[PDB]
Amino acid sequence: LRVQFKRMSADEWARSDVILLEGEIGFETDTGFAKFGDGQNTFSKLKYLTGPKGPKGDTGLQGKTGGTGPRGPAGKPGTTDYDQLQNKPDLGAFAQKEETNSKITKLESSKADKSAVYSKAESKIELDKKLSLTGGIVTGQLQFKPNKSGIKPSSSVGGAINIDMSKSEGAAMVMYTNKDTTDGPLMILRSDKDTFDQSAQFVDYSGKTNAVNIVMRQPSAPNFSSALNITSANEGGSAMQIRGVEKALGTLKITHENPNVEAKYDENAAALSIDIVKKQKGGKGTAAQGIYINSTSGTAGKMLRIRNKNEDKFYVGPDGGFHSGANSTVAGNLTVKDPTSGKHAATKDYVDEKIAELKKL
Amino acid sequence: PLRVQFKRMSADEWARSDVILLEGEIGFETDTGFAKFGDGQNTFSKLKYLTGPKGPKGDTGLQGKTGGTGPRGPAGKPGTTDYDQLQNKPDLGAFAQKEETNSKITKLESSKADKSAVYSKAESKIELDKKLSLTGGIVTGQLQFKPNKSGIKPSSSVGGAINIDMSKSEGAAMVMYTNKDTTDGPLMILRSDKDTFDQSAQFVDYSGKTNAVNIVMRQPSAPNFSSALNITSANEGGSAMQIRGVEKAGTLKITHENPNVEAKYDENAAALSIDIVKKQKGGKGTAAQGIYINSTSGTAGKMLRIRNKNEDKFYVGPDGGFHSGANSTVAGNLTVKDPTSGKHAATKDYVDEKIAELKKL
Amino acid sequence: PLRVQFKRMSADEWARSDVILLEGEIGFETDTGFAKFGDGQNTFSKLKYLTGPKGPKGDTGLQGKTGGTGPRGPAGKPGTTDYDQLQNKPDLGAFAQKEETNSKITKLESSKADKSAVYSKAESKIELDKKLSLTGGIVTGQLQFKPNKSGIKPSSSVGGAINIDMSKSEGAAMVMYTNKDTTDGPLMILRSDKDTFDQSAQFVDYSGKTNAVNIVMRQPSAPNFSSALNITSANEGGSAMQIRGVEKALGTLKITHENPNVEAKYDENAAALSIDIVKKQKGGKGTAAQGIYINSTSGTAGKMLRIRNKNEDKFYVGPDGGFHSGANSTVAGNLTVKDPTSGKHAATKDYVDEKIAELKK
Ligand SMILES: CC(=O)N[C@@H]1[C@@H](O[C@@H]2O[C@H](C(=O)O)[C@@H](O[C@@H]3O[C@H](CO)[C@@H](O)[C@H](O[C@@H]4O[C@H](C(=O)O)[C@@H](O[C@@H]5O[C@H](CO)[C@@H](O)[C@H](O[C@@H]6O[C@H](C(=O)O)[C@@H](O[C@@H]7O[C@H](CO)[C@@H](O)[C@H](O[C@@H]8OC(C(=O)O)=C[C@H](O)[C@H]8O)[C@H]7NC(C)=O)[C@H](O)[C@H]6O)[C@H]5NC(C)=O)[C@H](O)[C@H]4O)[C@H]3NC(C)=O)[C@H](O)[C@H]2O)[C@H](O)[C@@H](CO)O[C@H]1O
Ligand SMILES: CC(=O)N[C@@H]1[C@@H](O[C@@H]2O[C@H](C(=O)O)[C@@H](O[C@@H]3O[C@H](CO)[C@@H](O)[C@H](O[C@@H]4O[C@H](C(=O)O)[C@@H](O[C@@H]5O[C@H](CO)[C@@H](O)[C@H](O[C@@H]6O[C@H](C(=O)O)[C@@H](O[C@@H]7O[C@H](CO)[C@@H](O)[C@H](O[C@@H]8OC(C(=O)O)=C[C@H](O)[C@H]8O)[C@H]7NC(C)=O)[C@H](O)[C@H]6O)[C@H]5NC(C)=O)[C@H](O)[C@H]4O)[C@H]3NC(C)=O)[C@H](O)[C@H]2O)[C@H](O)[C@@H](CO)O[C@H]1O
Ligand SMILES: CC(=O)N[C@@H]1[C@@H](O[C@@H]2O[C@H](C(=O)O)[C@@H](O[C@@H]3O[C@H](CO)[C@@H](O)[C@H](O[C@@H]4O[C@H](C(=O)O)[C@@H](O[C@@H]5O[C@H](CO)[C@@H](O)[C@H](O[C@@H]6O[C@H](C(=O)O)[C@@H](O[C@@H]7O[C@H](CO)[C@@H](O)[C@H](O[C@@H]8OC(C(=O)O)=C[C@H](O)[C@H]8O)[C@H]7NC(C)=O)[C@H](O)[C@H]6O)[C@H]5NC(C)=O)[C@H](O)[C@H]4O)[C@H]3NC(C)=O)[C@H](O)[C@H]2O)[C@H](O)[C@@H](CO)O[C@H]1O
Ligand SMILES: CC(=O)N[C@@H]1[C@@H](O[C@@H]2O[C@H](C(=O)O)[C@@H](O[C@@H]3O[C@H](CO)[C@@H](O)[C@H](O[C@@H]4OC(C(=O)O)=C[C@H](O)[C@H]4O)[C@H]3NC(C)=O)[C@H](O)[C@H]2O)[C@H](O)[C@@H](CO)O[C@H]1O
Ligand SMILES: CC(=O)N[C@@H]1[C@@H](O[C@@H]2O[C@H](C(=O)O)[C@@H](O[C@@H]3O[C@H](CO)[C@@H](O)[C@H](O[C@@H]4OC(C(=O)O)=C[C@H](O)[C@H]4O)[C@H]3NC(C)=O)[C@H](O)[C@H]2O)[C@H](O)[C@@H](CO)O[C@H]1O
Repeated sequence: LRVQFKRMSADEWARSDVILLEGEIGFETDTGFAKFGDGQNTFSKLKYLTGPKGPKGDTGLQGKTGGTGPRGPAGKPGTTDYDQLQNKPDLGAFAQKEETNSKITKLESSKADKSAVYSKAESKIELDKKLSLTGGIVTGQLQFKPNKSGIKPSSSVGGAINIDMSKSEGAAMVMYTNKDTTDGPLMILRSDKDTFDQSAQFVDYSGKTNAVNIVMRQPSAPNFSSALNITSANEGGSAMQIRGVEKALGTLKITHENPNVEAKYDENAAALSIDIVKKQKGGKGTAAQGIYINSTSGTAGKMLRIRNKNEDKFYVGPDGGFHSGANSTVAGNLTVKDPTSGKHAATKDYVDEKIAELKKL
Repeated sequence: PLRVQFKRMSADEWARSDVILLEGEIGFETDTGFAKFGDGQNTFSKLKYLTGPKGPKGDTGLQGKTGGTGPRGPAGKPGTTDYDQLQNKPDLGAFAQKEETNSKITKLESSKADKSAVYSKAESKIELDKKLSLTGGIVTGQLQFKPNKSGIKPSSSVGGAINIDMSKSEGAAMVMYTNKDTTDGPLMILRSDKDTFDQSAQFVDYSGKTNAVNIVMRQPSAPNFSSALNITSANEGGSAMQIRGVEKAGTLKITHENPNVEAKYDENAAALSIDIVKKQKGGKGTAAQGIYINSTSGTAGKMLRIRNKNEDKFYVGPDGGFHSGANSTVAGNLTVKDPTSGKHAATKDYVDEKIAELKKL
Repeated sequence: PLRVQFKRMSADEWARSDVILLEGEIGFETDTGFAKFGDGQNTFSKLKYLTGPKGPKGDTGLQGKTGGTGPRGPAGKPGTTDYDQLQNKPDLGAFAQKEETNSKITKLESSKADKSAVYSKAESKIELDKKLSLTGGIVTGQLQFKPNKSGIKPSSSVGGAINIDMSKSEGAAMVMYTNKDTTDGPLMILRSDKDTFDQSAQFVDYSGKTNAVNIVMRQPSAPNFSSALNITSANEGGSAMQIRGVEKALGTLKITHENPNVEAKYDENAAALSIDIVKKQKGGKGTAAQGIYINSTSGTAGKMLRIRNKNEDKFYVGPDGGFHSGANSTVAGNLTVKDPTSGKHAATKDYVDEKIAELKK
């Protein structure tokens, strides 16, 4: 039972009014399409007989893997360290800065600049301008001006200057001059306040010869110059005092040596010369005396004894009675006592009485 | 022309219908127009539709995201590891060696004079000016002399612990001044303590044309008993003073000037005063003499020559015979010789040689 | 009421079957359940199926796996070879410069005072103490004075090669002491060698209240010929010594003789003043010098000589020249007198030849 269906060309159906029954199939001889029938509608307006639709296609494949990445950044640059090097130089053998500048700083502060020290020869040259205790030579004026320095007056250790020769031969001091002339003496002592209760020079001699000795030497031409000259203006005291304790010798010994051999050269020369004068100005005169002999305690010796070649020629005794030597003279009359023995001077009351007592008887 | 109709339902009515299509019989969906065939042993639900083919495969996927950037390579190795090959190597020559330098400094610390061990110029100076100079100075203390085996010569020209030589300089050798109202000692003092001392205390060897030594006491405000020179001796075997002279035409010249204008002020004054005394500490008496004139060689001049206004008034001659001037007196008797001249005193042996020679015849 | 089934084979058997479907006849596959229409002139194998339309395209695929991480970057650049850019560079600042130091050291050795060329503190002192100080000292050698153009003044107030001023200090100016048993010279010595020296050797300008110059010889163990003062002159034209005074009372020169012993007759040969006139020591034939010479160029009214003993007058010469004895005298000769005009006056011979021949009657 091979059944064929109602069929036309695909176009012939569209132009046809033939109505297929509800359930009757209609065919398109072109391409093979087909539809059913709606028993009251033309072929154009009725459903075809297709299937639903196929299922969903498979999901696509998986994409190609991504490209490999880019090269990372370059490494950081190298570093060079001192300590890890080889042949490092030894720094120890180098002088530290601070320690050195400190050593030098202490040196400039602790050491003696040349300009602040005397050299050996500089020290010497300035020393030789100074007196030494082993000797020296002073050319200038050496003044002494003590002041509350406790200078004691002892005649053994004191004095502003003290020379002690008890352990050394020689002299203490010499003052020598070879000058023809000058304008002043050598040594000078002076006190100006008349209340000064002390001496100018003091000599406490113990020894075996002349204590103080003054000598004038024989001059070329003689002239009036004395070896010692004393002068006083104190009217209440003698100009000079001499005391002695001689046993057999004179306390003051004056001697006159003849300058010439011929005996009569020194006929006007004396051993002791006295001259009494008046005031050298307003003076009216003088009643002064020449020689004053006395023995306030009383003597038995002769108050004056003139001699010549050790032979007596004139003397006065303690009684006051003199004894001449040769022929004398009196320019006057001599008052005597009555002659009581064959030699006694004859008065006049003797010559008369014995002239008249021969009253022839 | 047997028009065949087929089995047909609505799309829903098929699912709930029990109609079993025969093996090959067609079934219709009056809705969708879909259709299936038959299994003659199955409901419509279980008969497979007439689906279409499967759709095509989906597009291939995209492409993966690019990979991450790579990692940083390792850091570079250091340059050189030997010191010698480095660049800009420092010049070590410009650095001071340690030992060589500390030795240089040490030689200085040993060769130079610390300040604390040397007097400065000003430190030395202050001690220099405290010492005596040869150009002058001012001594405030006591300058003692104590020579000992120092070769002090005794020469009167160069010796002495002090020697002053003014042969090339005007002025005085030494001056000793005091303006004090009072003190407890003199100025200059000479003293010898060993009574065996065989030398002088002071020696003056003067050669010149004026007074060698000159002593003057000046006029005091109020007079008193003070002498310009005072001599004292306790050596019983020698004179207290010695004077020798060679005067051609007086050896010792004594002069008394009247202190006042009035002629009789000095009425009790003498030029030379003598006194003979006993021992002051138990003396019984004295047999000493006053004045002793002599001429061991023999003189022709007068042993005593008194004058007044240069007019002779009394003199003793070398013969021993005096010669008065005016009227005298004898409180006693004068023994004389028999008168062998027209003048001459009368004895008694010549008054009575004539008083008897006139017998009566 | 007939039900039509269609022509059907297995799905494979159709492809290998020669059956030709009629135009519109449907053919069935007993397998898959598919079916096709007819071509009226085609085998089943070459006939379009009766399916629905094509399914839709599948979903796009997923995204590929992300790419791998990149490769490690290149190595870093190498380290540096310059000293300045090194790491852990040593600090050179702490090192002393060579030249700056060698310059510092050189300047020091030239600017500072080597030890061997300067006296130490102790050497300067040891050499200082050998020099005299102005506050005191002990001179052991000879201190010479040799002034020359030194402006040495001669003033008796400030001048002199040495000048001592004690106006501000108690005590003595100068002391010369000796304790030696014997020596070869005196202490102080003054000497002028040119006999033209027109000035004095020593000068004492004293103002005060006691003895100006004071000389003392002390009692020796054994007495001997030693004088406290000794004058000697060789000038035939000038006195050896000069004394001037202005005394109101007392003698200008006071001589006193004290007996050394208690026995009254111990000093029987001793005098106060001793005079001796002698010749020249080298050939004198004699001398005509005088002993004592009193005169008063101004004229005196007092007595030229007044001898006393126990303060009672015993002999005196007056200004007239008339003496006055005390007791009995003697004349080894004849005494020329005047004719007696009074009863006591001595009688001559022409007075005893007179009153005799007046008895020639
Ligand atoms: C013509 C006529 O007839 N006219 C009549 C008139 O007669 C005349 O009258 C004159 C008149 O007016 O006076 C008269 O002149 C005096 O004659 C006498 C004769 O006896 C003279 O002696 C006197 O001269 C001197 O004058 C002075 C003076 O004026 O001041 C007296 O004073 C003395 O001055 C000196 C100067 O400064 C002093 O130094 C001195 O002091 C003493 O020093 C001693 C000393 O050496 O240090 C002391 O003693 C101890 O000494 C021993 C010595 O060995 C030492 O060892 C001690 O030291 C110790 O010892 C030692 C040691 O040895 O190793 C170690 C220890 O460590 C040490 O400490 C000494 N002591 C100490 C301190 O330690 C002593 O204490 C001091 O005092 C001072 N005094 C003395 C005593 O010397 C002198 O004394 C005196 O001699 C004449 N004066 C004057 C003014 O002229 C004539 O002689 C007459 O003919 C009639 O008088 C009048 C009426 O009466 O009428 C007229 O008409
Ligand atoms: C009243 C009465 O009639 N009473 C009677 C009594 O009479 C009295 O009795 C007295 C008595 O007791 O004797 C009598 O005599 C005098 O008495 C007193 C004292 O006693 C004096 O008036 C006198 O004595 C004088 O003084 C002293 C003294 O006595 O103390 C004598 O001694 C002298 O002392 C000084 C000090 O020490 C000595 O220095 C001196 O020696 C000399 O020194 C010189 C010196 O400068 O040091 C020396 O000259 C240098 O020599 C050398 C050597 O070569 C040369 O080289 C130098 O030259 C220089 O050389 C060089 C060189 O070498 O590089 C470089 C230069 O270019 C160059 O210049 C010389 N220097 C020069 C030239 O510048 C010299 O050699 C030394 O000798 C010492 N003298 C001596 C001799 O040792 C004095 O000599 C003496 O004058 C007594 N005499 C006299 C005439 O007055 C009284 O006259 C009477 O009143 C009766 O006696 C008794 C009897 O019973 O009875 C009574 O009644
Ligand atoms: C046997 C017989 O009968 N004989 C006869 C025989 O005799 C002759 O006659 C005499 C006799 O018969 O006895 C005797 O001869 C003389 O007798 C006198 C007796 O007095 C003797 O003095 C004399 O010796 C002479 O003495 C004088 C003297 O008087 O001093 C000496 O002269 C002086 O010499 C020294 C050495 O050169 C000098 O130092 C001195 O110069 C003066 O010194 C003054 C002073 O005082 O210091 C100074 O004045 C100062 O000046 C200044 C400036 O104005 C002031 O600043 C100072 O003032 C002070 O200033 C201050 C201050 O500045 O802040 C503070 C104060 O407030 C203030 O005051 C002044 N003054 C002071 C205090 O500083 C200055 O330096 C000078 O002016 C000098 N001048 C003086 C003082 O005059 C002589 O050197 C000395 O010779 C006897 N002569 C001799 C040679 O020995 C003899 O026996 C015989 O000559 C007959 O010849 C014969 C004939 O036939 O017959 C016989 O019978
Ligand atoms: C008339 C008469 O005087 N008699 C005759 C005598 O004349 C005097 O003799 C004495 C004499 O030689 O005995 C002498 O005296 C000295 O004469 C001078 C001048 O008159 C006189 O200056 C003397 O004193 C001196 O004075 C001075 C001075 O500078 O002033 C220094 C002397 O140191 C000092 O002595 C005086 N007296 C002395 C002490 O000598 C002199 O001859 C006459 O005055 C005469 O010489 C003889 C003849 O042979 O005959 C007598 O009749
Ligand atoms: C014109 C005349 O001569 N007058 C008669 C007078 O003669 C004088 O007598 C006095 C006297 O005895 O006092 C004598 O005095 C001596 O000389 C002077 C001054 O008097 C003086 O040296 C002495 O007097 C005393 O000396 C002393 C001492 O201790 O020695 C201390 C006193 O300072 C002082 O008062 C004295 N003698 C001595 C030792 O120096 C004087 O020389 C006589 O000329 C006479 O005494 C009377 C009668 O009795 O008559 C007058 O007309």
